Amino acid sequence: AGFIENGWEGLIDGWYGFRHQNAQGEGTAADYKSTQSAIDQITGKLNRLIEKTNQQFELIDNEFNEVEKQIGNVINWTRDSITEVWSYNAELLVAMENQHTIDLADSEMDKLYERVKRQLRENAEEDGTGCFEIFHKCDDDCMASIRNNTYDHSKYREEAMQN
Amino acid sequence: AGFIENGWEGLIDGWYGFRHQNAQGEGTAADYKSTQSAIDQITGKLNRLIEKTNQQFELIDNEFNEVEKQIGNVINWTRDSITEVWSYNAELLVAMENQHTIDLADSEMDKLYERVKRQLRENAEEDGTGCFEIFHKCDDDCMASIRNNTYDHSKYREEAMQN
Amino acid sequence: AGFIENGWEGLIDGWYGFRHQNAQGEGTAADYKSTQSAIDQITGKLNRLIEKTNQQFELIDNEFNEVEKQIGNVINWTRDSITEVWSYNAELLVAMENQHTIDLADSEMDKLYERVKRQLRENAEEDGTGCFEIFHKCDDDCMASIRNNTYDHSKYREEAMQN
Amino acid sequence: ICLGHHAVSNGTKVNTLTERGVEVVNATETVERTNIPRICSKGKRTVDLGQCGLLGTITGPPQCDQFLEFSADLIIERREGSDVCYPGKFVNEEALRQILRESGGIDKEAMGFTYSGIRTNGATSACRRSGSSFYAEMKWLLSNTDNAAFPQMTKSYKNTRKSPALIVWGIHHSGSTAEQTKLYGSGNKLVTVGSSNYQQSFVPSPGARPQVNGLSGRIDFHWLMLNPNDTVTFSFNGAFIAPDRASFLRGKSMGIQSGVQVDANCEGDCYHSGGTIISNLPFQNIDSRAVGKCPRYVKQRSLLLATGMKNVPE
Amino acid sequence: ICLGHHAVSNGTKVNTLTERGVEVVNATETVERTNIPRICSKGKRTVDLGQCGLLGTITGPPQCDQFLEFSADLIIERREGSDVCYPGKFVNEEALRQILRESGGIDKEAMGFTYSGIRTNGATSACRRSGSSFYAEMKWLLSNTDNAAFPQMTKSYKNTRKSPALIVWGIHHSGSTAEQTKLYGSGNKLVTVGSSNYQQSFVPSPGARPQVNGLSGRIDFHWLMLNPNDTVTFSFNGAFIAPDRASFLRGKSMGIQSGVQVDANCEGDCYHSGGTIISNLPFQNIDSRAVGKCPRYVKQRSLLLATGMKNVPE
Amino acid sequence: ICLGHHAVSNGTKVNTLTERGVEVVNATETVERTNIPRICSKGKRTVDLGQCGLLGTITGPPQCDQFLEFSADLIIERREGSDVCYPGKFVNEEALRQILRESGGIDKEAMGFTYSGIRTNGATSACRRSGSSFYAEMKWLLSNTDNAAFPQMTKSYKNTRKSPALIVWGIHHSGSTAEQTKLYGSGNKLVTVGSSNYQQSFVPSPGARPQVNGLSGRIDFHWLMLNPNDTVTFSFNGAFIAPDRASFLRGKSMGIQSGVQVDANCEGDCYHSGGTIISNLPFQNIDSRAVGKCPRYVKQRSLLLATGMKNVPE
Ligand SMILES: *[C@@H]1O[C@H](CO)[C@@H](O)[C@H](O)[C@H]1NC(C)=O
Ligand SMILES: *[C@@H]1O[C@H](CO)[C@@H](O)[C@H](O)[C@H]1NC(C)=O
Ligand SMILES: *[C@@H]1O[C@H](CO)[C@@H](O)[C@H](O)[C@H]1NC(C)=O
Ligand SMILES: *[C@@H]1O[C@H](CO)[C@@H](O)[C@H](O)[C@H]1NC(C)=O
Ligand SMILES: *[C@@H]1O[C@H](CO)[C@@H](O)[C@H](O)[C@H]1NC(C)=O
Ligand SMILES: *[C@@H]1O[C@H](CO)[C@@H](O)[C@H](O)[C@H]1NC(C)=O
Ligand SMILES: *[C@@H]1O[C@H](CO)[C@@H](O)[C@H](O)[C@H]1NC(C)=O
Ligand SMILES: *[C@@H]1O[C@H](CO)[C@@H](O)[C@H](O)[C@H]1NC(C)=O
Ligand SMILES: *[C@@H]1O[C@H](CO)[C@@H](O)[C@H](O)[C@H]1NC(C)=O
Repeated sequence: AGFIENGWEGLIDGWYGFRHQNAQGEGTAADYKSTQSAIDQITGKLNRLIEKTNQQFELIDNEFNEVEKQIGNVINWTRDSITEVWSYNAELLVAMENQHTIDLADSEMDKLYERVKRQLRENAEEDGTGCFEIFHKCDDDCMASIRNNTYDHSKYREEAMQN
Repeated sequence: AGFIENGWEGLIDGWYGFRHQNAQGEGTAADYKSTQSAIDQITGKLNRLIEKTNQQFELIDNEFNEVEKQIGNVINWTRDSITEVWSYNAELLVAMENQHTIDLADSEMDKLYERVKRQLRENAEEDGTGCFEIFHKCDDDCMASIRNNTYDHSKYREEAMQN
Repeated sequence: AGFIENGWEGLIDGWYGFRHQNAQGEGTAADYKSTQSAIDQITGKLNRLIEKTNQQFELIDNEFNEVEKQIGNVINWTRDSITEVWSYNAELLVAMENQHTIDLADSEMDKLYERVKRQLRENAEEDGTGCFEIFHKCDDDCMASIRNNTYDHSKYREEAMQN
Repeated sequence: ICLGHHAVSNGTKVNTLTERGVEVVNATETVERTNIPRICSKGKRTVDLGQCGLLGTITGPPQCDQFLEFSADLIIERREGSDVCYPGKFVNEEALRQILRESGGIDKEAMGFTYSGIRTNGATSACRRSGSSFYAEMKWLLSNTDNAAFPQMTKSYKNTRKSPALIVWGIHHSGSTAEQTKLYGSGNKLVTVGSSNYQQSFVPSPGARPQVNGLSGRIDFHWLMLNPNDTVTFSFNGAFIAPDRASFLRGKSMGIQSGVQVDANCEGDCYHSGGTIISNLPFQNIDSRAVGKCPRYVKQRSLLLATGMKNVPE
Repeated sequence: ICLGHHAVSNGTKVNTLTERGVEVVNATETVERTNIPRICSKGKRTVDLGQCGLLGTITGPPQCDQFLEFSADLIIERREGSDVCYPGKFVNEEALRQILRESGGIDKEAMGFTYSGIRTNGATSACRRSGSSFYAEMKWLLSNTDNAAFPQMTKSYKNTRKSPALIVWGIHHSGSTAEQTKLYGSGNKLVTVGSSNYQQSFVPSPGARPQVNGLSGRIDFHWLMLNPNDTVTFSFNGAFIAPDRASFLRGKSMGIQSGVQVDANCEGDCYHSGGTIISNLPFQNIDSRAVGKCPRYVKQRSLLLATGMKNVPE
Repeated sequence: ICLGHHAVSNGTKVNTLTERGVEVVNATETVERTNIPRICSKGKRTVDLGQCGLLGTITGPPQCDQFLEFSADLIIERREGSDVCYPGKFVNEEALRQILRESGGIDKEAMGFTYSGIRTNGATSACRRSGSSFYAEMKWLLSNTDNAAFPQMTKSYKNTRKSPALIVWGIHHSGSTAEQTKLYGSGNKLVTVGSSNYQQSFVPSPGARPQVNGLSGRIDFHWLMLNPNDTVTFSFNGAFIAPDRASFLRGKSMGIQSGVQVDANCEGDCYHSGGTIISNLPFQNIDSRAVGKCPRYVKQRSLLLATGMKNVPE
């Protein structure tokens, strides 16, 4: 949410996509290779956090016949301490993972932006709101070439440099 | 502390500010909307860390009449273990939070820099030390327009492109 | 591993280096001041993690003559709980530190890239794969000047702007 | 051309290091709250003790007649269970319970104690079978006839097996000294037990207690764990409940206390008194005293983990 | 035009994942070290026991005459407190202390024990009131006249209330067997106690002890917790200190041990023997044994958290 | 001109928050697995008890004759150690062991107990020295001649030193009541001990036990910790093993149990039964019961920390 003042609620096909507007018409198509990268990383986080322990813990209390009061107070004291430790670890873990997730998605967006920028060396100029100004009407074949990273950086240059 | 080889000790009005130098005179004015962003995030960190627990812990020791030696050694063993856990958690928490705070401020500075850069499309060029070279004497009305993000990116273009 | 589709296995002299190719010949020389920065930060991580505790823990068990079964089950229960806490802390610590290490090295590479980019204002243009296109044959004295950050940003300008 | 990211009209608020209430596209729960109100025992040898108390399986009251040599991976104690028919209790009872919960079941072996000069068929109406009976694994030693004395006796058992043997005996405390004389004769009675790890005699103590099952006498149950080839000896002169069979631990198991039904249709490794916790989440807010292989208990009922990007709608 | 950030001449060094000693603009402390040397009791029902020991509030020595039915949210034990006037001690004393600390106070009820055939007014000079007295909640049962025997007695108390009752009795150990005969007659004495959870008799034991308050005899204090509608019975023949009133827990409270004064001007939920810890910081380096609602104790005396940016001056 | 980073043909896979198996240039281990199979005692006063049991150093069986006043920073218990020569055991033995492990050694002082009217030279063949002896720090009190009675005795010891004194006495349980009469006379015997923190008498208990070292009698060892200027008294009439010397803790030490040799060539602060853990790593996967100053035990055998950048080769 940097220079992109908002998101596209109509982009139901992916996480990151393109929305062009030349003289031929309109177009909005998701970028699968960045969406799949962020999705892969979130999937990895879920694989590391959704975890099963192989450590078995046994009963040291008794709900039906209460144990000695002193040893029961030691047991309750220890259990409460461990509960505090795990509540802290859980809260901190969730907060940190969420921070890194948000920053990760933002980073993916920015790196995609600068990639498309480096594809258009001097034939385009940054507008300041996440869009690129082309100084020559790029048709839809040129659009598809921009998407799959095949647009030629010099076979459209001179024409745009004049403009 | 990237390309800005040092900071401004005279900037007492905010965290991030502008310092221009055209023919009209001097000027140093803080940028409130980024300073308030970093301040808001640090404030959030303090709100999450300054925290009160609702878990009450009772006495399982006795300072006036020492308890049984064995149960006292178990109690001391457990308390020392928990103390080690919380000292580790405290040190790691402080270190990580400090790292993220420093990187956060640096990130805010960089994003502000690239924002001002995107405001000046071709009418200015990067100098290499965090400053921008304008190829046309921009007066103080143009300076205030640069600050509040209203400077026109094309109604000063041709003149600067000639230079 | 962004726009640099791979790394240089032949760069045995440092972590980050230059590889130029003008008409005079070839050249690959490590950049000591960024390699030393990343090395210094990793060294700091190792200094903080390689750590010795001054907390002595005593025996509360007995391997030769087993203690009372109930107090032994409480002791084993507590020890297993603490072991789980420290295994979790160790796994999470290693994973987080590795993430920050990788992102740190990548960040150093990117910042170096943008530094060299800001040295070459308009006399060069980004190619899109981590390389810079010079529009005037820069000799090896100019190369060494590019490395130690002394290349003049305007005493080669006009010639390259024509091209 | 413009490039951007997706968004939704209604996202999920989460918490970070910085804020509390950040809208994200998608989020998932990390703290388990859904509980199955059954004991999921699919694929495990399960023994529901019911009216039999866990310790009773060693002594053998009528409600434990079918649990004298049980074998289990999962042992379930019930609230209606009872270790005794004649009123009494165990010394170090909870340690013995924790031993028997992870025992994997018990295997009995006759200790081969033979008697000459005393009676051996003490019974009572509280331990009801056909008529009046007693603990199936114990023997109530008394005197010959109309009172008379109890001769100083010494019986020895040697553990010939490679695993520790559970030995349990009992000291009878009658309702009066007159009844103690009637059963075993007058004079101070003394019961001494020794081995290699053990060294503790007991003394009876007659007196009036509150009537439990219409009876004022109490039976103290005691136990030690003999080591292989180690020998235990009893030197007794009355007020003694002799062990007839010793116990041996079968292997390994888990013990739980619950009040819900057994279900062989679901599988679970985390149990509590209210059922089974089946989850892949790392944390749970159901029962802090859950046992088995559980997610770690936390006090927070919900901790949402972000699975999507920041949500910024128009 | 140039854009940058602020800086200061003197910043604060902090520690990160990478370095140790990084200058930042501003930093705040996370480990609490400031302690208030008082017991902050503003808004809490506080009972400072002073010279009365916590357990004494159940038995009632002269120093606990004004604490027999106290009511508190916060209970403070003092070093000068004493549970006894006649020299003796409690069995399972620390468990009873921990029970009474969170009891919220105690409410006494007459158990209604009446006697025929014995004396009931035993006193001593160590429990001084007007003249020589005894524990206010107990009764020192003796024999009728010049020695003589103590008849075998059986007294029963049934808890008619919906909360567990605290029952405390005492076994007297005189300085000699001759004094034991003088008080209760010759022969072996035996005190049996039973209920539904309980099953334990006691035997006296005369002999010479070191003189505490000029007295060589000792009084063993014992206690059990009766359940509602459950009945307890005592079968005794001498050397017995009978309970006159039973105790009931009022509600909930907290117990601390301290040596500093009470202050109703400050409020605090974290207490230690040296005062009150009032802080919002998550950690503290004052007392690892602090109780209540405290920041977690850590060994580091200071951990500076960065609240400002990196400081890079000219 | 192009700028980039280094790479290698074969890197090391590590785990992150996101992936499991990421190749990096260089990585180092954080979990220690290398163990030294020796007790590294370089620079420490070490006492290897060998055949002497730790508790024996207080009572003094023949195997502990050279450990009666030891002084150590590190105390090593061995599996072949024994606290006794005459068969018996300690009450609260593990607490006393934990006390003696961190004691720094012991310093003995004669308690100055003198006797008139009894014999004092009881011996046995199990405590073999020149001929038949006994515990060096204890005295076996018996009757004068052919049986006869044991007069009611009262001996007092006052701790005149500024540190707590360890007092240990013994109650003899013979193989029969006839042997108990032969040693100390007929009638009920009673041993009473009291101080300021203490209050507990003992009663003997003759009977047949399994023969350990060809002997059926047992000796119960008991101990209390007197405070400075506090006085302890014993009131005994037989079956009593009197203390001749009291013990005082020297300072501070550490106690370990091991079966490996002592090595004064390596230094270590983390010990377990299999040797010494010498490491700078924060974690270890060797022994969860290691003691001293150790890396924290974890269940993972390896956790690789990245020390290099991401490895992306051609
Ligand atoms: C420990 O806590 C449980 C509830 O978690 C409670 O039932 C029990 O009484 C407590 N133990 C003691 C000794 O009060
Ligand atoms: C436990 O530690 C406290 C001090 O924190 C000490 O006073 C006490 O003696 C220790 N317990 C034992 C059994 O030594
Ligand atoms: C505790 O665990 C150890 C092994 O770590 C085992 O030898 C011991 O028997 C256990 N304690 C009990 C009471 O079973
Ligand atoms: C949203 O998160 C849930 C978590 O259970 C997941 O199952 C689902 O696939 C996610 N949806 C998308 C579109 O990623
Ligand atoms: C046990 O005793 C038998 C017979 O005396 C002997 O053969 C065997 O080796 C012994 N084993 C152990 C473990 O003591
Ligand atoms: C510096 O930090 C302290 C922390 O207590 C805070 O109160 C203060 O407002 C901060 N100062 C600035 C200028 O942010
Ligand atoms: C207690 O006993 C009374 C009278 O016998 C009876 O009315 C009441 O229901 C009982 N309540 C409980 C909880 O036992
Ligand atoms: C690789 O890591 C090890 C860790 O022990 C270190 O000793 C070594 O110097 C490192 N190598 C390089 C080239 O950094
Ligand atoms: C111990 O007693 C001696 C002699 O009665 C006395 O001088 C000394 O002050 C006392 N010290 C303590 C700590 O009780």
